[PDB]
Amino acid sequence: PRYLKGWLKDVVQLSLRRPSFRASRQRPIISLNERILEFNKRNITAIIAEYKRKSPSGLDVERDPIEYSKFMERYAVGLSILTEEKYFNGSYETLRKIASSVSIPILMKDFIVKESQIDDAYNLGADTVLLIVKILTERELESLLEYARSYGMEPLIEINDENDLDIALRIGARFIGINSRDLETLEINKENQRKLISMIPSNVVKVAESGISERNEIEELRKLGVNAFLIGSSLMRNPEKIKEFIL
Repeated sequence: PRYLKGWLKDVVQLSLRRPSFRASRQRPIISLNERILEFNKRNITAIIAEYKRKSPSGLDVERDPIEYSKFMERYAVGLSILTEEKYFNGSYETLRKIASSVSIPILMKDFIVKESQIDDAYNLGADTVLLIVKILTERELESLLEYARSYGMEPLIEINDENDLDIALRIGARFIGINSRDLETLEINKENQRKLISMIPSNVVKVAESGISERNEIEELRKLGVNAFLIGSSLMRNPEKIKEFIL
């Protein structure tokens, strides 16, 4: 990885020592980005529901994974499951169980720094994976992307600034997530996010991440060309809220 400070440095060390998951994939790869594109064509708001009982920017919310999943399977274009243990209280089992209960695409949200973590996602049932530009080097980012593509997955490559955007385009990314929240400081900056969104070529599928609480934010981001929206916190407290962003 790159040189990191604070929690990002710690979570990365945990991830390097994260034990591999040994079992075989049951389900098929259900492409998330392609499903986002089809929803776009059918003019259905594409929302990615995130399941996380804990995070650095929030209070803990206990909720049953399977129930959340089965309910979202009716509304969301896909699911984003946190599997990072320490700061997000996620686990592999929770993903394994959910992947078996639903048939919509699943994104494994974790701090992927080695290839075995992509093997895990594959074996656990995830259809795709999140790659974070700021913790990885250009070389690493390129290999992991290629390694995920060999599995038939198109990773969601998360950016946060122009530096990140440059690299993302350079390594040939086609599925990018613009995070409004700076992972390091946990600060949200929507102006910077709208700036980046307009610098991304029309052909790449754009997912807006973080800071969405109202349906009109979605409509505005949408006129800017954003394809999908990843919403977590608000949905964990009141799942039903999805019916409101979705109309």
